[PDB]
Amino acid sequence: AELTPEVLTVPLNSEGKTITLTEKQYLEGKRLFQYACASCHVGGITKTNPSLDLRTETLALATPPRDNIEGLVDYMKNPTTYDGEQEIAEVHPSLRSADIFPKMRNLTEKDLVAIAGHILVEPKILGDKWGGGKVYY
Amino acid sequence: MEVNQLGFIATALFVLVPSVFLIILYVQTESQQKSS
Amino acid sequence: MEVNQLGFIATALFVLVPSVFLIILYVQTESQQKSS
Amino acid sequence: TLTYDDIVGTGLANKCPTLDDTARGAYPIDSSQTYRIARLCLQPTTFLVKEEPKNKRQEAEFVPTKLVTRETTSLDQIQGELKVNSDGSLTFVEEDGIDFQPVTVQMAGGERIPLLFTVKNLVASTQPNVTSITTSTDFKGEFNVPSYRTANFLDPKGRGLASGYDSAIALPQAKEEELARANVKRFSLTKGQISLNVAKVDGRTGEIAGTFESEQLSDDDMGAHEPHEVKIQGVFYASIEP
Amino acid sequence: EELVNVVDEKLGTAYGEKIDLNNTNIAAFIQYRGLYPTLAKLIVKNAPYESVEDVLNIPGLTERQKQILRENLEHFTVTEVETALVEGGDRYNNGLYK
Amino acid sequence: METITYVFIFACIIALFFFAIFFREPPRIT
Amino acid sequence: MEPNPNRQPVELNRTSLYLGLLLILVLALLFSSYFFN
Amino acid sequence: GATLEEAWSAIPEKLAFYDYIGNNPAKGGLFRTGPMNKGDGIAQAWKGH
Ligand code: CLA
Ligand code: CLA
Ligand SMILES: CCCCCCCCCCCCCCCC(=O)O[C@H](COC(=O)CCCCCCCCCCCC)CO[C@@H]1O[C@@H](CO)[C@H](O)[C@H](O)[C@@H]1O
Ligand code: HEM
Ligand SMILES: CC1=C(/C=C/C(C)=C/C=C\C(C)=C\C=C/C=C(C)/C=C/C=C(C)/C=C/C2=C(C)CCCC2(C)C)C(C)(C)CCC1
Ligand SMILES: CC1=C(/C=C/C(C)=C/C=C\C(C)=C\C=C/C=C(C)/C=C/C=C(C)/C=C/C2=C(C)CCCC2(C)C)C(C)(C)CCC1
Ligand SMILES: CC1=C(/C=C/C(C)=C/C=C\C(C)=C\C=C/C=C(C)/C=C/C=C(C)/C=C/C2=C(C)CCCC2(C)C)C(C)(C)CCC1
Repeated sequence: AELTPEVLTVPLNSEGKTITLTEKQYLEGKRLFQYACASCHVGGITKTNPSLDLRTETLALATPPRDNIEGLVDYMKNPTTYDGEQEIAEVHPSLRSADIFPKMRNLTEKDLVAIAGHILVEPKILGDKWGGGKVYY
Repeated sequence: MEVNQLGFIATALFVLVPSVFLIILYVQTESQQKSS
Repeated sequence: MEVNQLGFIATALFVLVPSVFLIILYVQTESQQKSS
Repeated sequence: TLTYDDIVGTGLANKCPTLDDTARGAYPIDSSQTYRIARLCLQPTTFLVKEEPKNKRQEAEFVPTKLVTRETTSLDQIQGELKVNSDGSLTFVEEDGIDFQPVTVQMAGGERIPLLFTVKNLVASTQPNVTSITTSTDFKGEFNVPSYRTANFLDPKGRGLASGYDSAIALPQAKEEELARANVKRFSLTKGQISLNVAKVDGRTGEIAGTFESEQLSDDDMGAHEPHEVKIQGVFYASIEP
Repeated sequence: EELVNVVDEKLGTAYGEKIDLNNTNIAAFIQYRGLYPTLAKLIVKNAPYESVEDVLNIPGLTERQKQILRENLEHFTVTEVETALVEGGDRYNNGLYK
Repeated sequence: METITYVFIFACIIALFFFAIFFREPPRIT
Repeated sequence: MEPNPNRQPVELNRTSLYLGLLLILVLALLFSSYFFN
Repeated sequence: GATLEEAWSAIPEKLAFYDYIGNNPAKGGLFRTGPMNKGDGIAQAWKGH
């Protein structure tokens, strides 16, 4: 009714294709996002390094584009700075590096796609409350 | 310290005026026996 | 009028402090009969 | 040979390295060798505040002051290439290191004068025709002294420089001007000028120690008061390597 | 004889409109395709530039990096280094977090 | 000045403690 | 805690008080001026 | 053998001061309520003879 189909529909590829979505996947998104750890990352900011946020625009300006339901996947699989210059894999949860961050082991392409869709979706509803912290709270 | 001017006559008189009342009423009574 | 600052606490207390004494000593005595 | 768990508590880490009396043996400088300094340390002891002389014009004074903040004073871990320019004199250009310890000494009266003991952006040089560092050698050069406080900083009542309430605030219809001193917070930048004479040198180690005297300014306090002059004394160690 | 706030004034130069190579916080560097991460560490490090272009002639810049800068050159500007803005290594961490 | 006013009160009160404890009207068991 | 004999009462009559007051109220009236400088 | 200038610039602060009627105890007033300072003010320095 409010969490509508297309409002739950988001960009897939840097090429335009949209994957829409389900109430099921979205949920795993929430369950995940938090379990995958919001511990630094809670709400829509980034406690280890507050300079970078998860707001839609920020992910677009990233390199490579990281607003794609795809993008975030590469990342979670293998991480890269906002340079896309050096792999940040050792300091960031990543399937490339499971042996460091356990929570990242039980993760799957199914589980990923979800935690992903969660990121591109949350802004659509929460508005700015997504990027900002304290201030907007 | 830039403070109010009546600080003294205010605070002070506030003490000595009512106080003096009680003072009076006591020694006025403790003198019933002519003692005091 | 630029005058001294203690004018009030000076002149004033000068009145009320000794005066209060006499006041006391009177009603302390006029109360020997318990009257007052 | 001493561990942190061995030296912590002594209030020793604030006093830095000595050189035993086997010194006076000059260090063999090349002119064919690059040379750099390893942890140059300035441990201090004597803080003198030039007394804001009264209106009368007869020799302004340099009173002695009492230290307040216990041991948070010394500075070291300073490093920088030690240049060997023509006429065989050495110039040491500091690149970084812990060098801005903020201290607050209590003046003759009750004054709390705070300065930022520092030897930053330091460029010290010595006498010419020197192929060896010894009790003879000495170092003189300039500084760079910002201000006690950074750019941000809110004085009680909210005012500030690169932030902060911006005005009288608490007083709304108050008389704007005359508070300029307080509101607009200017930020100082001034020269220091130390002087380093060696007293104990080891020939092989590259180690060298001695007394130093820095003459700098105090706390600008954004604009508050005109700073007070300060002279600083104490011994200093400073190991040299190639 | 009229003292005045420095940051407030320099906010009146081109510093307030674009990104100041010599002063501006390193944080305003993310707002453009692939600049933040490294290029910035070099942009910010590396002496203060008298000309907006001397950026392009920075020791060791990469054949690609070189490009980027060129590309983004649009948004960079300069003004005297500001003692109050650069001291305290604030440029690396201005005290401004989300 | 005003800080003496503070200290004067503060004090005459400590002495209202004197009298009220040591020259206080005693409890008469009758 | 044995009563001291010398406990004579004190005296200031309905009149003496009028004078005592007339005495002060006056100087007060006189010096006030000089107490203002 | 000194400039009339070196001469007086020779005389010591405190001493000139003593030669200032403003310290001569008599000059006061029975009701002149306070410390010599809210009088001529706070002596900051000697101007010169
Ligand atoms: C201003 C309005 C007002 C009016 C019309 C009255 C009228 C009265 N008061 Mg009274 N009184 C007042 C204000 C007033 N009072 C205030 C502000 C106080 C604070 C102390 C008192 C305290 C007081 C006491 C303890 C007693 C009265 C008594 C009385 C009655 C007897 C007449 C008298 O002399 O009073 C007495 C007081 C005054 C006439 C003036 C008091 C002004 C204060 C107390 C100055 C400092 C104390 C001083 C008066 C000593 C009073 C001790 C005692 C004799 C009252 C009379 C009905 C009774 C009485 O007079 O006979 C037993 C009585 O016992 N009053
Ligand atoms: C500061 C030095 C000083 C000392 C060592 C004494 C010592 C004494 N006074 Mg005393 N007195 C003083 C100053 C002093 N007085 C001043 C400045 C006054 C102006 C009023 C008085 C007025 C006074 C009276 C009327 C009487 C004494 C009495 C006495 C003797 C009994 C103890 C007593 O309670 O006094 C009484 C007074 C005080 C203890 C404090 C008085 C301070 C003034 C009066 C405040 C305003 C009035 C208040 C005290 C009411 C007092 C009424 C009366 C009970 C005294 C004792 C030897 C006699 C006594 O106490 O027993 C009969 C006595 O009758 N005094
Ligand atoms: C010229 C115009 C100017 C206008 C005003 C002029 C009026 C002057 C009148 C004065 C007459 C001469 C001397 C009067 C003396 C007198 O009066 O003496 C006693 C009065 O009490 C008194 O007043 C006793 C004085 C107590 C004053 C209390 C304030 C001073 C100390 C307060 C300290 C507080 C920290 C009364 O008499 C005394 O007491 C009597 C008993 O009632 C005895 O019989 C004796 O006569 C004994 O001498
Ligand atoms: C588990 C779910 C997480 C997801 C989906 C996620 C996602 C991301 C993304 C997309 C970025 C890059 C943002 C951009 O440049 O646009 C990033 C950066 C970063 N993340 Fe996470 N993150 C997660 C968990 C964590 C955790 C648990 C930490 C704690 C260490 C962390 C620390 C960081 C840091 C420090 C950066 C900045 C990288 C740098 O520039 O050095 N992340 N994250
Ligand atoms: C000072 C001050 C002030 C105020 C004031 C006042 C106001 C005071 C007072 C007070 C007063 C002014 C009070 C009053 C009153 C009163 C009275 C005093 C009363 C009464 C009465 C009596 C006492 C008596 C009476 C009678 C008799 C005698 C008997 C019977 C009959 C008849 C009733 C008539 C100010 C603000 C500036 C501030 C500072 C301080
Ligand atoms: C204020 C003023 C002033 C001055 C002042 C004064 C100084 C006051 C006061 C006063 C006083 C300060 C007085 C005093 C005193 C006293 C007394 C008060 C006394 C005593 C005592 C008593 C009361 C008691 C005692 C006792 C008892 C209790 C019993 C027995 C034992 C004995 C002896 C211990 C001036 C200049 C600023 C000016 C303005 C005003
Ligand atoms: C500025 C002036 C002044 C003033 C003064 C005054 C204001 C005073 C006073 C007064 C006072 C200041 C008072 C007081 C007091 C008293 C006392 C202080 C007492 C006491 C008490 C006690 C000590 C107690 C004890 C006890 C008790 C009671 C019980 C419990 C606890 C005990 C046991 C401990 C003078 C003169 C300095 C100088 C000139 C001017």
